[PDB]
Amino acid sequence: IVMTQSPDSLAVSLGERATINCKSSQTVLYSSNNKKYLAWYQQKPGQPPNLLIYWASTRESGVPDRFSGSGSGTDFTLTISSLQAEDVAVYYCQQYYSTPFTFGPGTKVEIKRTVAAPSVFIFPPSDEQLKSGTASVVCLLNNFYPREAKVQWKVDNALQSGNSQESVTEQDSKDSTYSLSSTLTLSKADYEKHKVYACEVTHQGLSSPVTKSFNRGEC
Amino acid sequence: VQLQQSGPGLVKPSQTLSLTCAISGDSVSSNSAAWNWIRQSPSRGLEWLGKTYYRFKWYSDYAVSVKGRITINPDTSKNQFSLQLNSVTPEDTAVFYCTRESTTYDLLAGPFDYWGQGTLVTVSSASTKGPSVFPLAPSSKSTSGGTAALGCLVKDYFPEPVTVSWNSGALTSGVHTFPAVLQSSGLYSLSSVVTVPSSSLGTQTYICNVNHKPSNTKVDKKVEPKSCHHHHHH
Repeated sequence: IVMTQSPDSLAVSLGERATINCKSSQTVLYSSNNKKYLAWYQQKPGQPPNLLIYWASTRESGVPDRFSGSGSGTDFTLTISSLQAEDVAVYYCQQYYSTPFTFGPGTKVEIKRTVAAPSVFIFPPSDEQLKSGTASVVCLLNNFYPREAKVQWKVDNALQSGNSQESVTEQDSKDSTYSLSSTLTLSKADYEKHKVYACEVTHQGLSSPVTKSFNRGEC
Repeated sequence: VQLQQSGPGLVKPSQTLSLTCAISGDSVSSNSAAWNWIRQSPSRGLEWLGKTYYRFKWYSDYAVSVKGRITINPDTSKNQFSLQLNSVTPEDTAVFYCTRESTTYDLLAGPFDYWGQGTLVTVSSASTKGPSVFPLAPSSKSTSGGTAALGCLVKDYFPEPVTVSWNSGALTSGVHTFPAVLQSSGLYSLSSVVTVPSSSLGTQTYICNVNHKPSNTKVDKKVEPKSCHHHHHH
């Protein structure tokens, strides 16, 4: 029993319908009792999977009625009749018909929303860190949509490369945005050799790239 | 019903991974449950490892991929069950979940209806390292329209994960704790930021609570606007 799902992902607007497909490589309809041994789970980042549906079509207690399941013993669907912001997650099907119990690979669900420009912030290194010999400069892109964004570091207007790392959040369960953190890391010696520290942000919501900057040792 | 797992941390290669799941609201000997472990990894996805269950004696069944390496033992006295994985390699690194499978009479299988919170076990010969925690102080450069962003930088720890909360869990709205990045040194760093009213920075207190369980390191950092001593000429 190999479980497959389709599509691998989807992004649709709030209030739209979403159906997720799942197939088992043999039947999980039990002839003896005419039950389908098929469950669906919802999983958000950092959390365990959460049981939504079992017996292919029975909604688990406490689950919103916009979730429903249906199926044919080998082909199954999970439907969200009206997508809500908190539904962003990965959805897994799973057969419990025959050992080993097996899971599908998951279908990732994201919300497509209107364009939202990032709020761009910058943080100089702390004096505490600088005493340790290292300087980390943080550039923050808060609550933007879509996820695609580009950060460039400029130090005294010279474009940087090779000394930063960034990561993006999962999609926000309330406003369907993303946030991004980028850290430029230099030695204290290198940091103190320059004045202007800037991150430059390009995003679909910005008519021209936004630059956020500070002068080291100035206030 | 609640399932509470032991904490994350390192196992050295060739040693034995050992986790426990403590049950409350149910008995580990329940006639109508089986107690399972599931692992979740990069590309193998969710993978059932095994289960134990009491009908009139104890029974255990294990996935073929871990045949001969796994034990899942009940502890009726503490109402717990264990997972042990023998001779782990770095590839055994994963989030492990305990979960209840609910059955009845005339049903010999069921879904996983209650889950533990997950435990990231990292297999590596490296030693743990606790993080340094640095304030990301709110300033003129982190404000916008009545709002102030502030945070903590959690730098140079190993292994994942670190837990970050704000004000001991009382502050959750507007928080972004970013996925960790892997530094060239093999250590991790992350940032956790929160957006608050700029009007009340003088009356409210913002403390990031950092917990790196693998190294038994807890740090609290108060984050405040930084006083000024520069621009020396006006």
